[PDB]
Amino acid sequence: GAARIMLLERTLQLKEEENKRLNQRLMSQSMSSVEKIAIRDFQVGDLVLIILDERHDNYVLFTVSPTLYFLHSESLPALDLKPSRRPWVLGKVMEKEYCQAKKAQNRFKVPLGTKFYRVKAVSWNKK
Amino acid sequence: GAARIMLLERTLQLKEEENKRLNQRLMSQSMSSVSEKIAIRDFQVGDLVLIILDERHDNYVLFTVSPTLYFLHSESLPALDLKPRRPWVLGKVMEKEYCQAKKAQNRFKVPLGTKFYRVKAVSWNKK
Repeated sequence: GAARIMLLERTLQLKEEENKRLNQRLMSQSMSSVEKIAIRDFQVGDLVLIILDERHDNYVLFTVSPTLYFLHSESLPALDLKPSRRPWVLGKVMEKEYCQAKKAQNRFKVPLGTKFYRVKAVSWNKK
Repeated sequence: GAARIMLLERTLQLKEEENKRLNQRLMSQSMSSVSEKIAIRDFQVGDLVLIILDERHDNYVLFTVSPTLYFLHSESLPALDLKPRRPWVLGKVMEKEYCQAKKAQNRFKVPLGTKFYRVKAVSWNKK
């Protein structure tokens, strides 16, 4: 009986310490929740550098990766890009689509069966 | 002391329920929570930059879409396996110095009186 009461008081103190620790952790996590370009894993809202590729006749997002990210045909004219012309521009990625070259003679100048991304992006100016 | 033991069991049960509710709140907060980068404009020490070869000026330059020119340091060049012929590589900036072209026959091929930066940076390897 005495052992049960002592154990219950000890575990109750342990639970109280846990309650203080968890409440303080919650307050700290709520406290800590609050111009650079993305290079690798592309997500919507990321800042990217669109450069002109000539080997493939298109504009491609700067990528330090084997996968090729091309710019979408509808996204080209929106940022005053003419269908030679400008070497690079800065933008913000809005949507990405996984595509594959089903035809050997394509506009992307990629070999047959190559999988790549097509990105719809909009220009991004400083704020 | 059965009454005392039961009182302690109830109080312990209440405290553990409070702790579990706080833990569920923490998990909900963590789930509501969201989920490298290159510096292009104003470089400060420790930023990841993209060193590319410039052809007009016989040097490697940090990519900048800004009027000021950031050159790579002559001594830092061989450290990141660039010989004074990779096209580009990315590194981490370690120190910058504000300089001005005092002679018309300078190595940077900048006009007389041009102000620029010289940055010593080190290669960057991803884990």
